Amino acid sequence: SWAYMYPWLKFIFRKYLDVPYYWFYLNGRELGIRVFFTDLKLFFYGITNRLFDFNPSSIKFEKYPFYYWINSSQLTEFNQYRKFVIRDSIIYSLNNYII
Amino acid sequence: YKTHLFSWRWFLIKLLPSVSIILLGYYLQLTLKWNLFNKQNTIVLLITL
Amino acid sequence: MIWKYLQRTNRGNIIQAGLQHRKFENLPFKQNFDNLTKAYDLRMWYISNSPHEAKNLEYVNELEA
Amino acid sequence: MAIRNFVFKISNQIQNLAAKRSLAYLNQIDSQSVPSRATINMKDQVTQMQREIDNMA
Amino acid sequence: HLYTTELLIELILFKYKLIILKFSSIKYILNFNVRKFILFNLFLINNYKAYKINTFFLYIYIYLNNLNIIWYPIFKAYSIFGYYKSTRLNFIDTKNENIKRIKY
Amino acid sequence: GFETVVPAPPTRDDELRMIKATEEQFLQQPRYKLYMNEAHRIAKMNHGDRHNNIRAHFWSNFALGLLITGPIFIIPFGKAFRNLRSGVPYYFRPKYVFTQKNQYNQDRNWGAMKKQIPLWLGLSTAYAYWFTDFSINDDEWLEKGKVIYPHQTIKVL
Amino acid sequence: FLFYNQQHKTRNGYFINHDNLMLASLEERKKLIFYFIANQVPEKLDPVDRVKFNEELSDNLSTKARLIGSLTGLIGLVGFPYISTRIYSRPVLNIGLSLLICPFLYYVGNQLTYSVWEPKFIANNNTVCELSKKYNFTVFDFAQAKKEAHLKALRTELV
Amino acid sequence: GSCLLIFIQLVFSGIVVLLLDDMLNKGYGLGSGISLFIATNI
Amino acid sequence: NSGNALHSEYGYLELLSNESVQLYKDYYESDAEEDFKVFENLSSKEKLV
Amino acid sequence: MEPFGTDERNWTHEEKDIITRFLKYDKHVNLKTAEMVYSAEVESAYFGKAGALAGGVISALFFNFPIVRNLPIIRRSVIGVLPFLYCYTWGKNTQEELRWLKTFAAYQRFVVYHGQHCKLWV
Amino acid sequence: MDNNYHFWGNGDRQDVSLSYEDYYSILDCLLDEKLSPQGLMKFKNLHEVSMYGVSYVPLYCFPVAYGISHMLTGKVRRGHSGYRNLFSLMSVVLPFTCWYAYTTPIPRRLYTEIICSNNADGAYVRNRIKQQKPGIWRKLSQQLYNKNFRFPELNQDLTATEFPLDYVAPHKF
Amino acid sequence: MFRWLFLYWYNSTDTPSAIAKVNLWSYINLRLFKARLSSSIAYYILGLNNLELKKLKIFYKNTYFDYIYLKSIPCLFLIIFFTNLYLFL
Repeated sequence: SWAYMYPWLKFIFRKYLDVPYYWFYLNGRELGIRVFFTDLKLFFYGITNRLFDFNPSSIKFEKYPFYYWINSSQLTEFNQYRKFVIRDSIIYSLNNYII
Repeated sequence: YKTHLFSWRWFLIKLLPSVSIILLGYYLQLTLKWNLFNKQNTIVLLITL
Repeated sequence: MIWKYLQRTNRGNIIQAGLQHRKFENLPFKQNFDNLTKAYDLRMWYISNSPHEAKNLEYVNELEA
Repeated sequence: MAIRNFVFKISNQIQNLAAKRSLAYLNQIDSQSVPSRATINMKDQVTQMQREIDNMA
Repeated sequence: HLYTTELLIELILFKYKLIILKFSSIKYILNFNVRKFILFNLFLINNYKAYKINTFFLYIYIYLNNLNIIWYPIFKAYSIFGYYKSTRLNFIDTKNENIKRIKY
Repeated sequence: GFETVVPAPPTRDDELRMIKATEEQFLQQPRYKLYMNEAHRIAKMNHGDRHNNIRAHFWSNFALGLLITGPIFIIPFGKAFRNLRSGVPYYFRPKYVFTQKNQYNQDRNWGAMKKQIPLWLGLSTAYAYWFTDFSINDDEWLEKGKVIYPHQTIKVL
Repeated sequence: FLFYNQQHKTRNGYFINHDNLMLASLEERKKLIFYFIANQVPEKLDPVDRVKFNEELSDNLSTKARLIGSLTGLIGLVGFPYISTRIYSRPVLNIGLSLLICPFLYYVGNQLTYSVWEPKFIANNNTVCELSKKYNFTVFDFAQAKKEAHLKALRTELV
Repeated sequence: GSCLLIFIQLVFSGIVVLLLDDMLNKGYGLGSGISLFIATNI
Repeated sequence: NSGNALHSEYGYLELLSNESVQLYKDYYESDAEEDFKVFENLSSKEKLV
Repeated sequence: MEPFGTDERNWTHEEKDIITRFLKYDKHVNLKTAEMVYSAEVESAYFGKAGALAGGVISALFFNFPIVRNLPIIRRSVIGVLPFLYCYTWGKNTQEELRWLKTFAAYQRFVVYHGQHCKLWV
Repeated sequence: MDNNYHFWGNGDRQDVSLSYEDYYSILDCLLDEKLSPQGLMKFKNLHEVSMYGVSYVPLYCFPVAYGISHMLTGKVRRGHSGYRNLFSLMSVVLPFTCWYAYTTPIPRRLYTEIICSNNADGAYVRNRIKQQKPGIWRKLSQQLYNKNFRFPELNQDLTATEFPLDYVAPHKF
Repeated sequence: MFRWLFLYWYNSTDTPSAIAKVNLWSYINLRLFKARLSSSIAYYILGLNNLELKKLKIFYKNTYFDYIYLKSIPCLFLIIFFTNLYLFL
């Protein structure tokens, strides 16, 4: 029954497969065990902060319809997907339906 | 971009009955040492359902 | 100097450990998992280190129980 | 009443332990008379220390 | 007062300690001071033995120590008797059936 | 990202000086360093040197780590195999093979070693990776892969 | 150490470096740079501005520190005779004890009043802000002033 | 090395730091020699 | 009220070593192979033992 | 078009209704998508009524069950109405789930139709 | 402390903290054409560090999952004999511990350089997260404001003349 | 309890003939557990009259970690010295 979860297995190890040989001098990096120990320390820090430090709140606006369908404006810099302009129009129309 | 990654939370909620029957089967086999057939029919019927 | 606490091995690391008598003094009035495990460990250690066969076989039967 | 009884059981065990710590040297309840020796050992050390000072002088 | 008097006390103790150091080594002084500090720490620990709060902390420590007692069974088909027979090597030679006893 | 002045193609004297510099730099390669002739060779060699430097430091720290992890961690860890959680001294629990632990503390010492040697090596490796410095070879922007030519290293005449 | 004099290291903003400026605001960076330059390299300022800054620093940090150190040293002179009896007097010993105590208390008090009042003087003084706006030093000016201050300290050690 | 890094922390460059570090080392050595001579005398 | 012993406590504890030595002498007074001159003077470790 | 992620807000009832009525009646929507939403509406409606009716029948039987029939009126009523509540909830939930799954399929078809999803192209 | 504070995959306590789930979701809403070659380099270094990290996280969580699975079975260690129950409970519990780990933010220099950089790449990334990932940006804006970062894209911006685009969670002014 | 087969099979009185004369076959008397060798090498040479049993025992098995650590200090210091020598030269 665990069988159909193989895409995660490919997601983890294919990235290891696409690492070239060290002496081909593409980047000249071997960061396996270094990252192992560094991430062990980093996870200690992260868990400690999550338990005994400031934690961002998860409260949000959960009643207003389509509140988080944010359309482009000077507050978003217009660097989005090109064809999302249609979406903006839709959002505009929706926000005029709920006044 | 077709990674075909499925959510682990949904998978975990999917996994409950199989682990349940595994644990119930182990309890049934361990308690067979000091239990009778009619007293274990509860576990057998639960695993069947 | 340095060899006193770097080369001179501690006594406990060499000799066999003795029975911890603190853990068998005040036992709960129950046949619980703790007491049963204590009895099992006592008899297993005895049969592992005793040259006496009658007590060893008695402890073997009690260990099966 | 159950909460008070549980609290008193904990208090009773704590007080028994506290009296055992501060009076173990008097009795031979502990096997091999260990803690008593320890306290006696302490006295020896103390005595030695004072004698040491005098000897230095 | 209470400052010049303490300075005089420190100076007198300093003169005595100089006399001590003149007829002694650094190693001996270090050993004596370390032993005295160990004695002082033991004295403090003994002094705070009968306190209910310290005893409660020690009781919690003891209770957490003996909380997790684990049983290790023998999961081979030989079980207890096979293991028992495996532990007989040192005592086989001290048994009557191993005594030299020639038929003829 | 400006550009520099491109000199005119070299004359025969400049070509001869370049050839002399290249051959002199060729003569400097130790015979035990097996790097093939290529554009990146010198760069690779430099990289290799730095890598080797790091390697030495690492191993020193590794050895040092072993020492520092001897009495501080692993021996006190082995103090935990004297008695079980029930207070009874350590005894052998066999998995499949009923080995005869006839010697004095064969079972206790072997279990302690089985759980201490991996711990010793792991703590030593952690110490080595924590305390050695990889800064000399680290290149965040990968700017050190540029091709260096042998005639640029040596000045002739 | 005993060989050199290090009373200038932790006083008069000598400890300000680029780390103090990287995180500062533009106005705060200007104030810090001006304070360091005025305390360490007064030659970069006009003489009138030098006089104004010296007057503003003296009544707040320099002379106040001197007075606080003097008071703390006087605290250590409750009894000047110290060790003294009718049979024997110890003038040299008492002088040595005074020269060992009073300078120490002076140093402690001076360092304390610099540790308390210098940040507030830098951050909450109108003269410093006005002169910083008047001069408007840059990071290059701060780098040059840092070099000049280190070289002047080296020269003073040499002489 | 350590003195080089210390003096580079203050506004300086590696080439300029060498001369100042040499001067400071010479001064410290002279002070140490003077202290040794004073100890020998007294 | 304290783990530190008093003079009254130490008076009882000082008798323990001599009492143990005398118990050994009383149990083994028949043995002609037993030498008590070793018990005549003891060190701190021997007294604790 | 919708934000994606764990921290994002799930579709609310008002948003689902607005999207359903958008897909049903708006232009810019091909006939196939609208037909999908219509077929969602037609087939889902059976399950709410079926669940309510089956719960009513089962509760009528349960009100006279061998132990329930001899309970005091308050306990008897609660135990009798439990099957009705369970089956009514099942019917309503199944209707909502079927209708919304088909409607969300239609919404995905509309989004792909007008190219309103990044990392999706022919 | 450590001798490798220069490493880009390293970080201190007060660096920007992003969980692996947040990092992957953020990657899902960006385009490489809009980033300068330096920003692409930052993202590639982060990619290699993060691929190693996501490989290693289950190894980090394995001791805790092992202990919890042992405590669920009971107080009996049937080594080589309770492996079936132990590893069924492991295949259940290790995903839960990895869930807690992967939802835990971890600080990194690359995290604090990608988000908080003052050049055009940082503004692009911040605005892209602000618009396409409103919840991720809600948490991230709270974290950045708590760390004395002052950006226009933050919801907690007292100098702005436009109203915030999300709910501003309570915080100490 | 036997360690050697020649002692085990020399004079055995628990044979099936006798045990059948009593007809009480206890489980603890299984022949699977009666004899077991010492797990230390033991071969035979020719002595002066007969075979002589020689035991080949090379190393102990009860070594603890402290012995390993103390016997490794010179090797670790040699590694440190060689690495520092390589760095300097």
